[PDB]
Order: sequence, then C-alpha cells, then structure tokens
Amino acid sequence: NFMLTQPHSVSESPGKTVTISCTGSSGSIASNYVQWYQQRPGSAPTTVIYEDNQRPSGVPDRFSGSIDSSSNSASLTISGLKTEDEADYYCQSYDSSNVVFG
Amino acid sequence: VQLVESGAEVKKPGSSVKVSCKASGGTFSSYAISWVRQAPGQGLEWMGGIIPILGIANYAQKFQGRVTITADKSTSTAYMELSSLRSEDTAVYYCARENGYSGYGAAANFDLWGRGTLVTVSSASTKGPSVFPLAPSSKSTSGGTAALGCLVKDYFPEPVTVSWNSGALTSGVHTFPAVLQSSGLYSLSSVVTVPSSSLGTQTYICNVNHKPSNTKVDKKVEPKSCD
Amino acid sequence: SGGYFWSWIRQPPGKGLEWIGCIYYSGSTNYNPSLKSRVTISVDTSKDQFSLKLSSVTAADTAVYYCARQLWLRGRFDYWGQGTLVTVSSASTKGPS
Amino acid sequence: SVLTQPPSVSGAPGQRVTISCTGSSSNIGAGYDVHWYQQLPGTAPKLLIYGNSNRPSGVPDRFSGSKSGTSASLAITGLQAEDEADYYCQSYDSSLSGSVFGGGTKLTVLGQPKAAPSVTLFPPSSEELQANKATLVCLISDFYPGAVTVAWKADSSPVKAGVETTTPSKQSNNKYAASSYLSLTPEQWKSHRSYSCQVTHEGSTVEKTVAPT
Amino acid sequence: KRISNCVADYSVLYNSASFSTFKCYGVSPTKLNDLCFTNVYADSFVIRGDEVRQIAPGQTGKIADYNYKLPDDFTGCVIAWNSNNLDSKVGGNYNYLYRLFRKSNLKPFERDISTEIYQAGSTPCNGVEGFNCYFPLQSYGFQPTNGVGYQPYRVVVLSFELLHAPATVCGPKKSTNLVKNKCVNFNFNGLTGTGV
Repeated sequence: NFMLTQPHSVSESPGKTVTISCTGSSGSIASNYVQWYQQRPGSAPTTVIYEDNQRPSGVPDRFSGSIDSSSNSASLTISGLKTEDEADYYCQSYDSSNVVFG
Repeated sequence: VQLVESGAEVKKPGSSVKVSCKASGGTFSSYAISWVRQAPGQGLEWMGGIIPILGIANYAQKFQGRVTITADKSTSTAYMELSSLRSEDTAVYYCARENGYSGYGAAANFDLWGRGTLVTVSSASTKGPSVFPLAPSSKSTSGGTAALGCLVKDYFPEPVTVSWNSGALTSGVHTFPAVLQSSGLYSLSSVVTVPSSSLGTQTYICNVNHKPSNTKVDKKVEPKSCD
Repeated sequence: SGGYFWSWIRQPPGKGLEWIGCIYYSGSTNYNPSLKSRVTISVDTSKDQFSLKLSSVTAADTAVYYCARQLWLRGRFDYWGQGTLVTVSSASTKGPS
Repeated sequence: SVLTQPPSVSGAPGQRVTISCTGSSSNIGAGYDVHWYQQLPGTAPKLLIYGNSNRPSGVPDRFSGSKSGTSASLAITGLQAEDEADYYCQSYDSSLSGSVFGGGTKLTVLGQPKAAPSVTLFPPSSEELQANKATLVCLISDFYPGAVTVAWKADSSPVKAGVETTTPSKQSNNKYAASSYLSLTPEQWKSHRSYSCQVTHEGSTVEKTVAPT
Repeated sequence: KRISNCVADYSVLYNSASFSTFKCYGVSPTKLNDLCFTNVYADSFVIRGDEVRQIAPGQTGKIADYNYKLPDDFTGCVIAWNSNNLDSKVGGNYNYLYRLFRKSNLKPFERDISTEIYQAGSTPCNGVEGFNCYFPLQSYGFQPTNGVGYQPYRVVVLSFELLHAPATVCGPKKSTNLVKNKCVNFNFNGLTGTGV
C-alpha cells in the first residue's frame, strides 16, 4: 500500500529554479532507490537521474536530485528551465518486489 | 571487591545442581556478570553472561538451552542451575565480571574472578566407608622402627581427613592422595613410623572423619600374633 | 546473457506510468498486486524474445504498452522500447461511411 | 577450537621469553583486543593486561603485550619464582558469538634431581579376607622425583588388570611418597604361591616378595 | 567479519527478491563487481523499523550518533530485510540491547561496550539506581505482532578497504551464456578460436 505522491501540475518561467517533490506514504523515501523519468508526449520515457543523486551520461547537470528522508519526500531540482524541458516527470520506487511509480 | 563462591559439590548424572555466587560490598548491580569454566585436559570455554540490573540472558551458540542463570538484586547474589549432568562436566566454574571501556577493539575482559566451585559427577556414589587397620610382621621389621597404619576403602566423596589419636601424633605422619578406579571410586592410605618399644605399651587408633557423609568411625589396630 | 531483467510497463493516455510485472531469463516472475492472477509472461530464448499474455481485458485497460530493458532490479529502466497503442472497444471492425 | 597455542616453550632465567598466538581473521584479525591471563595451578586466575595498551594496578611492568596484525605476542624479561603457571589467549569471537580461550602454554623445563627409592610390601590383614575383596598395596616412599612405574607379577605371569598408581605428593623433607593398590579376591589369593610389586627408577629395580602361607 | 583470501560475486546477494530495503552509496550497484578492492568489512546488527532512516551518511539521531557513526566518505552498502518470524517471540523478546546515553561524540568505525552508569549532574551515585543518574543500556521492544515500523530488522554494512595493497577479493569474468550453433569466438584455456 505504498504510493508515491507527486504534484500534478507545476509551472515555472524559463531560466528560474523549480523543485519537484515525490512523497512516499508508508515506506521511507531513503529505503529504496528513486528514479526520475522525463517523458515527451508521444515518445518513450527516458531516465534523467538514478541513485537519487547521480546524473546519467547525456543529461545536463541541471537535473539535480535531493532526498529529504525526514519528510519521506524525494526532491528533483531543475535549474535554468528551457523549451525542451516541457515533459512529464515520474518518480519510481521498488517497495518490496513491486515497482511503484509516481 | 571480593566475590566468594561455595566449595566442592557432588551430584548425580541426571540431577540438578544449584550453586550461588556471593558478592561482598557493592559494585555488583552496575556491571555484567558472567561464568567461566576451566577443565583439566582442555581449554576454557564461556557459557554466557547475565546483566543483573535489567535481567537479559546472553548465552553462546555452543551451549544449548539446558543451563539457566538467575540473579537477585535484593541480596546481590546470582544463582546457577544446571540439569542433565554428563560425564564430561567434571570441572570448576568461576564468577567473572565484565568491565567495559572505549576503543577500537571493545573486547570483554574479566578483571574480577571468583574462587571456584568443584562440581564433579560420576558413578559409585556415597556409601558406608570401610576402614582396615594394618599390622607389622616379624619378617618386615628388622631394625628399631616399624611401619603401620590404616587402610580406607569404599568411601565417597572427597575429601576425607585422617587423624591419629585425635591429633596427638604428628611426627612421621603422612597422608596419601586419592586415585580414580575403573568403577569410579577413590582410595587413600596413611602410614606412620614409630619405634618398636612403644608398640606393646601405647596403642594406636585411626579416626576417619567424613563431613558430607556425616560419619565418624574409629577402629583400633592390634599386632599380629603368628607373624 | 548478462544477467539483466525484463519488465512490461504500461501508460494510459493522460495518466501516469503503471508497472505490470518483471521477468528474468529463468522462471522468476513478480506481478503487481492490482494486476495479480492476470499477467502471464514467458521467455523463449530460442527466438530471443519474451511475450506477455493478459486475461480478462476490459475497457479500462487502454494503455500504451512499453517494453523497457531493466539493468538493476531496484533501479532504472535504461532502455525503453517504443510504445504500441492498445485500444479495447466492443464492436465489429467496420468500414467508414 | 579456533585458537591454537604451543604446548610448551623453553627459556633461561635471564633472557627474553616470548609467546605467539595465532587465530582467525574474524576474532582477532577483525580488530578486537586480547586479554592475557595466568592460570596458576591452585589459585584463581587474575587479570594481567587488557587491550595491550594499559597497565592494571598490581601488575609489574615486565609483561609487554603487542598485536602484530593478526597474531598477538607477549614478551617477558627474566624468569622469576612464580612463572610456573599457564598462559591463555582471550579474545571476542564473532563466529562463536562470545569469548573463547586458547590452548595454553606450560612454562617449566626441569628442577627434579634423582634419588634412591625404597619400597615396602604389606600383605592384607585377616579382617580384609571376609569382605570378598583383596587390596594388595605396595608402598613407595623416600624417592625423588615422583615418576615411578609400577609392575605387578605372581611369579608366573604379569598382572595387567586392576593396576593403579596414585600421584606422589610433597613430603615434609621435600621428598615424594606414593602408593599402588591391586584389586583381587580371596578365592584366588591363597592359590598363588607369592605376590610382589616391581618398580624401576633410572635403572634401579627393587623387588620385595610376600608369602600368604 | 573480515573477508581475505576469498573470491565471490555480489549478483547472488541481490537477486534474492526478499530484501525490503537496499542502500549503497559511493559506487554504482551494477558496476561494483568488476571494480576490485582489498578487504570487505561486514558489520551486522539488529535495529527497529523507525531507525533504518537514521542509518545514512550525514544524519543525526539517537542510534547513528551513540552506536555507529557514519562518516561522510562512506562508500559501503547497507542491506536490510525483515526476519521477524525468527528473532521475535510471544511474551516479549528482550534479548537485544541498545545504547541510549553517551557522554560525548564517538569516532566512526568504533565500538563502545562501556557499561558504566552515565552521569547527568555533578553528584556521584556509586553505581546505584539513585538520583541524577541512569543506565545507558536499555532493552528493546520487539514483538512478532508489531506493524511495519517497530519490527526487528537485520541491518548489515559492507564497507570496502582502499590502500596500497593487492585485491584479496575480485570480480572475475562471469559465466557467459554458452551460445551454440553460431560463429562465436571463444578462449577455453588454451586457444582463442572462432567457430560454431
């Protein structure tokens, strides 16, 4: 019964800094690895962060993630918003042998 | 401080042995108390340690659930109860103490030790002792001195003291140690050399005392007539 | 070869991603509790492919199915296949007027 | 078990005597400390040194403890008149989930010169014949050291049943005394012609015979 | 636990599909086998469900500061799972202990087994259950009928050693699939031959 809570609508003007949260209900957010996926409309999702702080080769440095384990919330910080950044963001978990998305 | 245990104790193979560890003074309710056993013929092994202030039992994986340790803080005395005694339990326990410290190692050390409870279990248990006097002969005595004494047989358990004329004879006395038998029994002797001039005037009697058996039998000795 | 996993992930139009189940090259399988007792996935190494079978499909099962490679069982789906469109409707295929 | 120690070591009164203790990588190799104890035969063991870095009260500074990685070593300087005891290794074992002691090293070489033994044979008395047993005792006294083997014979064949030998104790004049018994029955005691005990001490053999009839 | 003169794989220790939690910083989980270190230290202990959160580099609390301090340059992995059906029993399982009070901070990778009574004020107690002092060691509250936040969890730590020394442990080439009936190059102990 572990579900990740995400803000449905987030808007920000280009060039500023915005924070996207991902709150876990029952399980703690530092228990399992959290993966963020940025999916274009009409396109396959792509992994933009892994291990909750490590950026895969290819994505910009701005995709920075932080973990606030006291509030059981996973945070993804975006700096310098651009045109191509307009995409769906989903946070991933594992719980216990049952992968749960955001 | 000074921790004192009990003395020797002999039980049955299949009975329950109850021993106690006594602490004189204080510093017993603030440190963990363990038990260390030493066995002649092998090394030392550690059963487990008991924290007395909170009461948590912490034994070892090499020992199964047969021996239990209970501690009382009203009189600062810990009690040990062991059941199903086997043939390889003939050893001595000790009352140890744990004094923790800080460091990279953090190893448990036993700075304080007890005296020792001699717990031995075997067959051929406590029966009625038999005393046999020994008399000299005309062929074994050639000089001015003769060897004579008393023989103790079929006695259990150790120890047994031997007194000569209620302690009136001390010169030339000797007590021999015991020895294991195939049936699990001990035997000891005492021989005193006296001049032959006092044989016909002063009589000798052996006093055999047995404090666990609560028996005190005295038998006189008489010289042989034919030899 | 390589000791990696396979997983099926679906996404309804306008909704978030939903995890269906994951498979190994052996018979190890784990399914979502909401999708339990309905997901049947098998691996045929001879054809170098794996297939998923679904039972009792309703009109709410309309989602874009994504076959994504999964490197770490608790981690990222590094490679995502292109999503095929699945539509569930109750009629016979008929020509337009 | 997991700790192995040498059976005995040799030394001289005035040189350095060292010991080596080798175990495993999970009890002493992990980083735990050692505690060395002295097992005197007749009194309770006490604490000598803990952690190989501090000196407990009442312990002389001649004892030194070191941990050369996996193996731990203890070195002393000079052999005094109290080193006739046993040394043990004590360390916490993670596999055993508790403390385990070592094997033990005895520190002694010699100190027992020779002497001239004297034996005595005493036949059983009259009252011992009605108890359906026969305790044949052959006493050995005034000898040094206390290492005497006892052999029994009935002038026709050695007796290999019922033989016993007690450990010898210290006498008042710093000598040794011992006894040896033999369990027989009165039924066959009178059948044999004679009985005797045979002992050897550095090539010196003394034989004493008795006649029941 | 110290592992030396051995060699092993971490793939078996991951595909169990039974660990509730998994945390490894410092190295990527999928690229740690081929990277080779010298020694591996295994630190195994038990902890409650509300204290697995505090076991992370850079967090405070009452367990991560009084029992085991995690340094900033912590490159180990933490593997934890639930085994409440064996280490707990009805009637109250109090066999596990933990420390609640300490005089000051402690160095990382250091164990404390001091049973001395912690002093809060300036008056000595001479080791009694008197005033202005309390025992630092407290028993747990494990119960088989607990929820998901207070059961006994088994937490282990697998740190790595990096020094001027050879690798006691290493990640050797795995058992590649034995592909057949294809033109594939192989090297079976004496030759680098290509063929079906």
